[PDB]
Amino acid sequence: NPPRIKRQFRDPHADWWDKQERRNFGEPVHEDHDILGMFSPYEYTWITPGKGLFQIGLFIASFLGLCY
Amino acid sequence: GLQHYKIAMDPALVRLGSMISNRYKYFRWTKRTALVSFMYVVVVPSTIGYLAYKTDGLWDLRAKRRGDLISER
Amino acid sequence: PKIPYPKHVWSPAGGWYAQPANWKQNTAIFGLVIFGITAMVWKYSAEHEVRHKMPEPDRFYPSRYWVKQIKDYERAQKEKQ
Amino acid sequence: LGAGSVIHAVADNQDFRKFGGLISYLPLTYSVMLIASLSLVAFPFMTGFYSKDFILESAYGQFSFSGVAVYIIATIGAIFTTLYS
Amino acid sequence: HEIMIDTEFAVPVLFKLLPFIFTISFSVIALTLSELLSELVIYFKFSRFGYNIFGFFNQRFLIEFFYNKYITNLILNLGGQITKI
Amino acid sequence: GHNVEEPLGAAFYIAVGGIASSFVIYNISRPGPNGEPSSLHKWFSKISDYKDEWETRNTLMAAALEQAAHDKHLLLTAER
Amino acid sequence: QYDPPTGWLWGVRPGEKYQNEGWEGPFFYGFWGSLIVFAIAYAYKPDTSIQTWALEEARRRLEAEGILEDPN
Amino acid sequence: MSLLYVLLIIPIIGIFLISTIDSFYFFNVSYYKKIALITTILNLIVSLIIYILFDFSNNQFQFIQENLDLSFYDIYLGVDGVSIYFVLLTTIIMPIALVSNWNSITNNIKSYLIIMLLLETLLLAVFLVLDVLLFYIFFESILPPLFILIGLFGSSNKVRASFYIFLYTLLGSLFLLLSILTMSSIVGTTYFDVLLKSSFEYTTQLFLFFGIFIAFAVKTPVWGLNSWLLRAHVESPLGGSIVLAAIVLKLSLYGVFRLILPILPQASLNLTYIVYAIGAITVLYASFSTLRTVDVKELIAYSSVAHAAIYLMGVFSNTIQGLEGAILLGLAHGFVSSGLFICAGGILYDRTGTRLIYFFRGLTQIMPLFSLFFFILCLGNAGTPLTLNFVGEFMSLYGTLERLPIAGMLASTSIIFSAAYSIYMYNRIAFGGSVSLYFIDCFRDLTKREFFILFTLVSFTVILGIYPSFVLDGLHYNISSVVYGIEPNASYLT
Amino acid sequence: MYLSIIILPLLGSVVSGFFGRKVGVSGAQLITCSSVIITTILSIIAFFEVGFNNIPVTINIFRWIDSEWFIINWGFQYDSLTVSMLIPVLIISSLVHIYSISYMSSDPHNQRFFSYLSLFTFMMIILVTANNYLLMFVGWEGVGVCSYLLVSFWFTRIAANQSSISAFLT
Amino acid sequence: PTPESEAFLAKKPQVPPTFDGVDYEDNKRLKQAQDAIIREQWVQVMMGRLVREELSKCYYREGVNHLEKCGKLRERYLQLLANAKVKGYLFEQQNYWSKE
Amino acid sequence: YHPKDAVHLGLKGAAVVGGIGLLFAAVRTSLARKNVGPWAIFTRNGKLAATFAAVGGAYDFTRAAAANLREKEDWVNNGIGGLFAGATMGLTTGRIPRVLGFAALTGVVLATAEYAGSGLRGVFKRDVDEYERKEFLRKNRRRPIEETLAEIGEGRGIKPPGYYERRAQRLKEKYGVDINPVCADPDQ
Ligand SMILES: CCCCCCCCCCCCO[C@@H]1O[C@H](CO)[C@@H](O[C@H]2O[C@H](CO)[C@@H](O)[C@H](O)[C@H]2O)[C@H](O)[C@H]1O
Ligand SMILES: CCCCCCCCCCCCO[C@@H]1O[C@H](CO)[C@@H](O[C@H]2O[C@H](CO)[C@@H](O)[C@H](O)[C@H]2O)[C@H](O)[C@H]1O
Repeated sequence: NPPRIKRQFRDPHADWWDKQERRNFGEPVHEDHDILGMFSPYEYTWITPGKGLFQIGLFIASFLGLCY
Repeated sequence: GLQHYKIAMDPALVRLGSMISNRYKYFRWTKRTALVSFMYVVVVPSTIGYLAYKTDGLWDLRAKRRGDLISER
Repeated sequence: PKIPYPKHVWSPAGGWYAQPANWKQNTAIFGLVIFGITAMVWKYSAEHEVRHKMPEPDRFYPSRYWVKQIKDYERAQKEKQ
Repeated sequence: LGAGSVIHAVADNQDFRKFGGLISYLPLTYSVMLIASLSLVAFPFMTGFYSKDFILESAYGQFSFSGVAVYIIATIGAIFTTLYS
Repeated sequence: HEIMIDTEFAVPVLFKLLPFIFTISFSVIALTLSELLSELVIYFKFSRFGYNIFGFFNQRFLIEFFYNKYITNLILNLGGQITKI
Repeated sequence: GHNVEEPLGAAFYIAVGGIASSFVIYNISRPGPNGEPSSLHKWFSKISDYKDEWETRNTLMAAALEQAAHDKHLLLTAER
Repeated sequence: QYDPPTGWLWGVRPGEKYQNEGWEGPFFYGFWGSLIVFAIAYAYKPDTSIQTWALEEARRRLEAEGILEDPN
Repeated sequence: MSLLYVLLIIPIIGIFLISTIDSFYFFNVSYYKKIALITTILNLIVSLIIYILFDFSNNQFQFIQENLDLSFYDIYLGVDGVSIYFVLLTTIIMPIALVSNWNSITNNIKSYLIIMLLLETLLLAVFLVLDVLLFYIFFESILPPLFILIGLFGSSNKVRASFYIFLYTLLGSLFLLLSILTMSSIVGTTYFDVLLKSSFEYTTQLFLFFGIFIAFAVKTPVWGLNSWLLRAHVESPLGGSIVLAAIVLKLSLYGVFRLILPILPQASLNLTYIVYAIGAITVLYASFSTLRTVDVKELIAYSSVAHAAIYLMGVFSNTIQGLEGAILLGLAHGFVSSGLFICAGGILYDRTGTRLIYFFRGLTQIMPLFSLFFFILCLGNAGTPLTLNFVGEFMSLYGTLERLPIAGMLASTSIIFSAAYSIYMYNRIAFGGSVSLYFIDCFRDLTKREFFILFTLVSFTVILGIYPSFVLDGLHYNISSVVYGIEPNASYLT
Repeated sequence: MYLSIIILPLLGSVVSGFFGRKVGVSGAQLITCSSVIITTILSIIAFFEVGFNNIPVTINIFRWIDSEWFIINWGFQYDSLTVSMLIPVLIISSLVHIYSISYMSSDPHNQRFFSYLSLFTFMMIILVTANNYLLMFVGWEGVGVCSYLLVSFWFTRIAANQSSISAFLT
Repeated sequence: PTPESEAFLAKKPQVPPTFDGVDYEDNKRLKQAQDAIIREQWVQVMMGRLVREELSKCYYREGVNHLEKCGKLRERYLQLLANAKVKGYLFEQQNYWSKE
Repeated sequence: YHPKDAVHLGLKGAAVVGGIGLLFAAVRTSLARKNVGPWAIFTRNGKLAATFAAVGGAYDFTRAAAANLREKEDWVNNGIGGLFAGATMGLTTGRIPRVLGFAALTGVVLATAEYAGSGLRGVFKRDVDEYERKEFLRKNRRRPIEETLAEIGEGRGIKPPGYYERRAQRLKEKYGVDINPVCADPDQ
């Protein structure tokens, strides 16, 4: 089994046999191929999930502070 | 049967499907599989059944007006 | 630049860039068949619309010209003294 | 529709970072789009002034805490609206 | 519940008019920052405090990130667990 | 330009002829101002009358199958 | 400038015509024709719905009360 | 002779003619196919004649023949407003089942046609017989010809698939046999009119329920138990898959209006919470795993499990609305599941020879007509208004909620998750990129055969979704005799 | 008239969608646009007629769902709130069609686009003119289908596919 | 009252909607009992349908003043909504209940 | 009831069941294909006899114990002794899944055998007229309303005459609120 890495992270400029999905013809596929493809839920890489809970926590506190 | 059109059958994808169709031959009883096999089959349906038992005929909204109560029991 | 497309593909909505030569004649024919269906639907409404209030005798209300319930009222109201 | 015209007028590009000038090239679009932004911000005597600002004053009009809170909250919403416009 | 009479008479002129002042104040401020003093915003973007506040809003309160990862991808793995295990 | 023309097609006529046929048949089969059904309507209700013919046949069968319900108990529950 | 309309309907190339396979005969005359004849006859079928019956009585019960107006 | 026996004898006459024409001629197989299709047209013609003469508010069985020559096992054929539409669905479906698979069989064509003509007889019988032991006889005679319909005309995993349906359906049906045998011994017969009179003691009804439900949970099928369907409804030929899903799946839906609702009411009432828990789980677990299915035909089969749960919860609501919505959703699934097996197992598998969804993409670009019908079928499977499927779900869910409000709320998740699997499959095959690169050459769009069976099936779904009273008027009076209950000022009148 | 407002946007869509071959790109554009234009005048008239005279309009055509206690009609009611909603709906639909005669001028598929536009207008009319909550739900779902069909109009863009699934399931 | 239609004779129950004093082994009488209970319950629910249709017209006739002018129709409709449901006969067939 | 000495009875099963398994090991040695000797019955096939002894002793003891604990005699105890028997069955094979699987398979049989009645000996005879018993249950078509209410209960759409007045009482006793629905009509 290959690593479970989404093809959203592959290069959008390589010599892919299938440019739309970023795949070469006989390449091995992870068993989770259905949901690793270009038409699958997106991976957001702006911040780590732990830090986001903090920042959305800060917005909530300020909103409560304005309410108070 | 009928001859189909030419398909670039992918050696990779064919064996992926051949993996899935034959997958069950390799399932084993481990500590991990029992945990999932116990939660989905027993806990979650038992939990649903308990709520279904305790709320049976508990509430009726039919014709109920103000001054009357939704609870039937 | 117009996209290259396969010419063997048949599509009810034309496909790519499809305009026939006779399109004005086809368009005209479709206009009448629409206008005929709408006319049947209008005669239906005229005879099945239901109002509990009746329009004033003097204010603009072009429905008074085609709806039976209203027209029967004003015809009856046009009988007094 | 106004912002639809500016996207078409260039390359079907959509990014603000690569648009500039274009006030002389698109005289009608800017005015009409500024017709819209003046009412979007509810500039006095626009179509938005008679609706958007009545909710703000009717919010404070309902003399309750929740009414006052949403006045303050929606007022901040107004100021950031004027900002991105 | 009605508030029309109060909103017509009770509200003071300050809160009745306040959105106009804010719009006329921050508009000239925004034009000045966007054109006259085109350096303050970059200090903000390239401050670390502003680098984070900027990316919190550009990323839409991180809502999509959380839904897609915690809600949507949970359902796909639940479906996988039921199918495989 | 070109001169490849398009016939309106059979689908156009079946759809229009379908719409015409429904309105024509529906208007024909209406009962009327007050009662007075059509000759076809009088024919239809006549053929499928069965005023008591199902009730008379089902009553006999229920009686006999009740009777053999009793008779099978009697024969299968006899003293050894 | 618009291109000419095109396409092989049923995959029939512009030279030849659709060859009848066999099904077309009974499916178009028997299968569909049975449904049109069913639809035409369904109009004259009498209505034995429980509602048409229950409405006529239930109107007469309400007519005794002031709830519905009686013509007589 | 009765007119309900004419429905049975015509397919029997058709089997005789297919086997005795080659004796009047090396005759062509085309003439084998025409005879079988004409003879399923006649059954449809007769069945509509029966429907014109039906009486929509009669509480006696209709089209009965007085036998008065009693034996041990006698066929009694009656039609009722709760069974009429199941018969009509059978007779409309079986011609499309033949036309759908017209060029795809290619070998053993006589045997194929003789099995389907045999199947139509047995499935017509199961709705027409007036005994519960007679019901069981035909409910299980369909089992041998289906073992052979899959092993002769099935796909690669056909052998295991044919063993699964036969053995699961045999096992589950033998717990129903024990309960039928108990009812007959207590009452003396299994003729409907004598059973519905009789009221069993609570404990006996609690043990007849355990036995009729084991069977129907095996034959719904519920989630824990559906491993035969994911094999049989996929490895089978296209015509086999249409009958199995549209008609065979409903044998237990119509078998609850006969075997449970009128003769075991106290058990049905006190055990409903167990049914609803099972039904809620199969609405979720089946919906979750219909997302992750890489076989297109298997994805359609898994959809049927989630649909069947909604109608099973409707038939256990003790409400007039969930009972009629259950029949409507049974009919609705019949037309729509038929079309999606026609799309999956009969068009893509005809052109690609594969069912893996990895090879498909952007089929709208070269088959616009397939895309149009595939999307309408996919939206009915998603329970979208203007289709008969939406009405069946709305009324099924309402009764589930009025009876036990918590399970209906978990059943209503279907609204969200049926839409998620249906759109995701449609978007992956028709949309979702460009024409896939695994397609070495181009693929023709729909043939005139493929267009007109999809068009026929889609038309039934819409017109019945606009005017469901075409089916509701027959159901109201007859359904009104399987409800159990009283209201305080309306009961025990003087 | 009132039941003609409902029907015209529907009819134009049928011609443009299943008959785009026959009328062509221009033929579809005229019928789709003009049919929606006509509906807009009919609804300007209905505003003065219903609102400015306080005369609600009822029509009932046939049953949809007829079970005991549950009778939902294929019926419509024009009241003060109804006619207010139609005026923005029909003008903005009427003008966006005219706008689109030039915006989509280079697109390969105009008969499909203008069909979806007419179809969308029909569904908002159904949504705001129903008698009951359940026929309201036909337009509520109908506009949902029409949105998915138009966020995904260029179905060859995977981004467009993702956003249409998101519109649909949310 | 409205004249009783000809179609309203072949389906008019001839029997009181009860099971008291009804021999069950007499199938015709038992089936007619069953039919007599089904039709009373159905007339009761169609009585609500008609009152609800009148209420609807009263609502659109009076508009703002619906809250005062349509209450008698409201009262009748809300009584039928709890008094009438189609519950079948199966319970009444299998149980005997008396006033005492 | 009369308490029973669990340890005594438990040994009896060990000797009864183990005694039979000792005869099975005797078959194994007699059919041995080599010159294994007489004492091989206790060395080569001893584990065969031990597992019978283990299973027999667990079952009768655990059942007799569970009989004492619940102070009742019924089909249930034949279950508890059954599960503890299959539990001991799987202890030999050393696999955890077989411990649960054997116990489930073992205990479900023994409960099913008992609850269904003793079939393998003489089935219990009620000694009553079968024609009367069968005919009563065929013609017992109606029941007293009170009888059905006990099993199902009033409610869930079973609203017997007087349900509202009783419901008034039930709600008043529990919630403590007087029921007084609104007239919903401004006149009378
Ligand atoms: C769509 C399906 C809808 C039906 C299913 C859900 C129905 C839910 C009905 C809830 C209300 C039923 O009736 C309601 O009982 C709850 C019981 O806690 C009471 O709730 C109250 O209980 C206590 C008193 O005991 C109060 O102090 C407390 O403030 C509040 O929780 C309400 O006073 C009563 O009105
Ligand atoms: C309870 C039993 C099970 C129930 C299901 C019954 C299924 C019955 C299947 C149909 C009967 C057998 O069907 C029979 O198939 C054989 C296959 O060799 C056919 O026999 C023929 O097949 C092909 C057909 O082209 C010929 O080339 C070949 O020369 C000849 O043997 C018979 O013409 C057909 O009648």
